[PDB]
Amino acid sequence: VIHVTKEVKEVATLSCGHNVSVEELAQTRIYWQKEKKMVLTMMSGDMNIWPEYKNRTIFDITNNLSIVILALRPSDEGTYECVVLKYEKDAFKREHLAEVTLSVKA
Amino acid sequence: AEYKNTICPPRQDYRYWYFAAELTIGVNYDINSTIMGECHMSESYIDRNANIVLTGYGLEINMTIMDTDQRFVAAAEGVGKDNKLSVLLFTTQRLDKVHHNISVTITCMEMNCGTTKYDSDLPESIHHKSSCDITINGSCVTCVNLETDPTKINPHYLHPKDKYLYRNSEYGMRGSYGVTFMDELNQCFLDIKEVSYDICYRE
Amino acid sequence: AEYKNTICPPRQDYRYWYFAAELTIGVNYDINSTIMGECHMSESYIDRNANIVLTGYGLEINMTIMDTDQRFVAAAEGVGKDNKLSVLLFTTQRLDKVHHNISVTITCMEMNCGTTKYDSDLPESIHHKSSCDITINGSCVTCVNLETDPTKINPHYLHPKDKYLYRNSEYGMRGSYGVTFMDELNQCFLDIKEVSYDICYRE
Repeated sequence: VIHVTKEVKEVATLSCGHNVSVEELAQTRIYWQKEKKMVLTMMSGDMNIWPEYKNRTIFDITNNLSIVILALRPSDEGTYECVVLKYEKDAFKREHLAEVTLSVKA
Repeated sequence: AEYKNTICPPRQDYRYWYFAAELTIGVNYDINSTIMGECHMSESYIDRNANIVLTGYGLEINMTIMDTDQRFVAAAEGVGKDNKLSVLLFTTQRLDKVHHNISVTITCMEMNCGTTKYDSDLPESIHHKSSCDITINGSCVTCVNLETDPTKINPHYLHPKDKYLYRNSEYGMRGSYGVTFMDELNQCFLDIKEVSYDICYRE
Repeated sequence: AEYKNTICPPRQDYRYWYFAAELTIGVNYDINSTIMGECHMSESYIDRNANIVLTGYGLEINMTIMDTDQRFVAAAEGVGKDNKLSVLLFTTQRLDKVHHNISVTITCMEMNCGTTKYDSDLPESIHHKSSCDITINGSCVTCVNLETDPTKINPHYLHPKDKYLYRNSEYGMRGSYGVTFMDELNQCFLDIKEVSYDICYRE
């Protein structure tokens, strides 16, 4: 679902669209970003959420590496991209890229 | 006697360009700014294979598209911050809507020269319907990013005066390949509007 | 198929210079000041040996680095006080952190010519991990001092406009060889910021 539209204050769900077994998360880095403003990082099990989204961000690995933002705000409208990288021998290889756009009606 | 589209004949000056792909290479030696006349390019459409070789800024880039009706017509190079090199590639029009396998070979010629440091296959991230055979000869590259059929990128910058320029607008034709050799994130992105580009010289 | 660094391919005009060494030679005949076009240089990377021959100011200097992955790319000469001649040598980048044996032959061409006045092996003073085979044909040299991988010396002086210049910052790679033929102290030092250097012409 490239385009998702939710009303203000509702629950926003964005699916990275890729399923990764819990076994390989150590050899995987997952980045959710929004127009080159980092949102969430899962570097080899070490997580990190930026201040703009630390309070209202839930990351679900099982559900297609999806994220949930509660209490949608008018300034959160934009395009979000999910990138998954696998640690191959002496390199980090991008194994999936997904782009999703969220619009807020007010 | 059934109709089928075919590639346009060769010429000397192609006035119709298509934004085929965008390549950003990050290097661990110093490149300062764009230099006029630095880049030199050669091209060949043999069989249904298209091949471009570019020399400049201490790198040789050999890019091939496999089983294609396109032909390479132009390339431009530019340099941005943090030793980033951007290569814009322009082919003839795209006839069929099918992803093609790519082969990229990057060789270092001025700094950190060596033998084959990397050789692998990169899946197409968005659709997983193609692949890029990446080969790197040297210890000079830190990241490679390949965008086939760019959409967001605006190739009009210094739009050449006498030519026509076309760009993809569908999200289903996008393709994104990439590898990063550094512990940090890929960070192989760079803004197009902050790069000063120069057309490569055919020879 | 194990990766190993290799020397960069030859070119016509190099742009990435490395401050290989500094050589100071004091003479007992008169030299006034620098002359634009006095020095002429020749270079050869044969086997793993690098060789440079410089002709100017009444001297011929034949310097050789043995079993190295470097190549000589440039040299500059300048005339200081009390008939002191300074030679700045620039090679390609350094790959391994190993001290290389050096050979230096100084021949007089205009004053105090002769046969082989000196032939000896100077130890590396700081670390004693290399040696310099010094040969002197003539009676014109009072002192000689070779500084390999200088740190304190600043090679930026008239930094060439279109090049890049690198230098060693580690004390562990410094090397200092020297011989004085006069009853006084070596006194072969000369300040860099008081010598009007000029680039030797390749031929």
